[PDB]
Amino acid sequence: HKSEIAHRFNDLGEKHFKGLVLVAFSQYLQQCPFEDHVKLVNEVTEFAKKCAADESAENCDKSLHTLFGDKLCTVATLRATYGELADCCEKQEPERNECFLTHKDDHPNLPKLKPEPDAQCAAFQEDPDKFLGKYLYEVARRHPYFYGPELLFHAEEYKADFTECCPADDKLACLIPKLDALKERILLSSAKERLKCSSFQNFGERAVKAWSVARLSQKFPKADFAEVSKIVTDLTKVHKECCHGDLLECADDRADLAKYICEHQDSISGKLKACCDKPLLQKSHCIAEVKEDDLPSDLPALAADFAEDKEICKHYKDAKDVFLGTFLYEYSRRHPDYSVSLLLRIAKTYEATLEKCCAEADPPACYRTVFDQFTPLVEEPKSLVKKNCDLFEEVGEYDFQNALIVRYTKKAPQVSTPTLVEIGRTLGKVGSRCCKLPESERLPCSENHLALALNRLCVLHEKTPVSEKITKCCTDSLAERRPCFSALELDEGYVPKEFKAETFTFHADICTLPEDEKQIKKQSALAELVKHKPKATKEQLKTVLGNFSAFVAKCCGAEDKEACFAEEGPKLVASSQLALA
Ligand SMILES: [Zn+2]
Ligand SMILES: [Zn+2]
Ligand SMILES: [Zn+2]
Ligand SMILES: [Zn+2]
Ligand SMILES: [Zn+2]
Ligand SMILES: [Zn+2]
Ligand SMILES: [Zn+2]
Ligand SMILES: [Zn+2]
Ligand SMILES: [Zn+2]
Ligand SMILES: [Zn+2]
Repeated sequence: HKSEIAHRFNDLGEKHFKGLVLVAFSQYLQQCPFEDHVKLVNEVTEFAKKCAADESAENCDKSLHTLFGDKLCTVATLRATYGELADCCEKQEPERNECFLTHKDDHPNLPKLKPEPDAQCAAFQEDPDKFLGKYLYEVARRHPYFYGPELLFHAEEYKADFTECCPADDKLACLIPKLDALKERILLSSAKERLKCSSFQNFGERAVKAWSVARLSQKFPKADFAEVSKIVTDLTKVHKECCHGDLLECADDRADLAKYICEHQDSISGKLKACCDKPLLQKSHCIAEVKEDDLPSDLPALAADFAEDKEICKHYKDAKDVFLGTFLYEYSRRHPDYSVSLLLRIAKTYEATLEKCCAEADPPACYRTVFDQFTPLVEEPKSLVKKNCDLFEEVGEYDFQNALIVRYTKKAPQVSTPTLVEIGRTLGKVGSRCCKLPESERLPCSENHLALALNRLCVLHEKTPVSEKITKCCTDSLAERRPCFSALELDEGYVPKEFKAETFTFHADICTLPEDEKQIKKQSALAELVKHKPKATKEQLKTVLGNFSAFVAKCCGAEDKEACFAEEGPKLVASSQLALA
């Protein structure tokens, strides 16, 4: 064709086109006001309509990156507000776009979105388009790698939540539990896409492919290797584009893939029926979240092709990519009770066993026991999960989170306290989510979600690097990342942080906060306790923190709260140092 922007506008439709352009620009330029981004969207949209009418018109030929990039580079106060991005604007494509992506900010530290039911219902009623658009903008700048089409889907949930609750009597009671739930899905979804983009960035397209082979094989065990390979190839390109900033392209290709999967759902999975009986946005989303299908009764025995066959070395040499891909496909569809990363470690061990064995005198005898090399790899994460769920079920989320904050602060005491607490708390929510599930679903859930949390830590560490041990675990191997982190002990070369009384001094500020914000304050103190006394046991730390909790409960119950904190605080601060030796 002649004009890409015209083609995108026509296939996607104006609503979704404007939505995706608003998202795209909000992510690149995280600090600009909403009303001003709206004007850039409208200008770009006007251009697209003009081109759609005459594709031969001047500039309609230009690439989407060129058109979007030229637009962002016209923004008022560019050099003052976005000093780093103005530099990018001196460059031509595709350099300019690479430069833009370097400077996306994964921790922009904007205000937390606290919902104001009455004021929001008021702004929703007068102008839904403006209100719904504002939601896209606020989430996108807060999550600069968020999946464009996914955010449009979640914008529709947000709209439905307000459509249900704003006519009702009690607005705040209808709405808050729904918004709190939507927010949990925003956090999860955001972390999932970021891991995909992080994998492209730090490990390449092969790693993303392999991850997707394993996962889609688990979900769609009925599908044959050609079908899984096809979907993976397509899905990889979708996410590559969404991660490279090609949001229109990302959306068009996502829709095509959804159509393909739904045309071939008898061949792919019996669970897709519900998903495929829906409009576009909802269809793609249901497929991405779809439950794993039942194991086929005709799954083939694998020992003959992958352990007993005497020409495996020739198969490995003559067709490395396809023989290994077939193995991962076959083993993954067979194991929905394994984590994706476990499956990837198992494939890596398979490859290594063949490398070793095929260079020796008698290869068949050597690789005969290849499947028995997987056994210890399965045991380690199963033990880790049984152990952590036992602890969670005994002590509950708060104490489990604390235990993890201690565990991780010891691994990396150079990391900032807000980061350690964020990560420890996220790691702790894995228990709440995964330990309740059917027992065969715990390992996949647990490890898959730990991967998301560890990627967050790694992403933060790229920006703010403090620890060579974290660097190594985050960059050496995507499959080995969780076991790498687990194997880290107390960093012995860390110099204990100097004591500062104010760090451990509480005040009546704390009493008025909601529960989770009080917890974060206490959990920050705990982190700092570990930094001061890194060799102190988790049992010593739990006791000391308990004594701080008791102190806070008492003085928040006091008639004179300030005097209580002032009399009692310093004694507790002094005594705490002696309890952590
Ligand atoms: Zn055309
Ligand atoms: Zn095209
Ligand atoms: Zn198209
Ligand atoms: Zn659409
Ligand atoms: Zn958010
Ligand atoms: Zn979602
Ligand atoms: Zn691109
Ligand atoms: Zn053979
Ligand atoms: Zn299994
Ligand atoms: Zn305070």
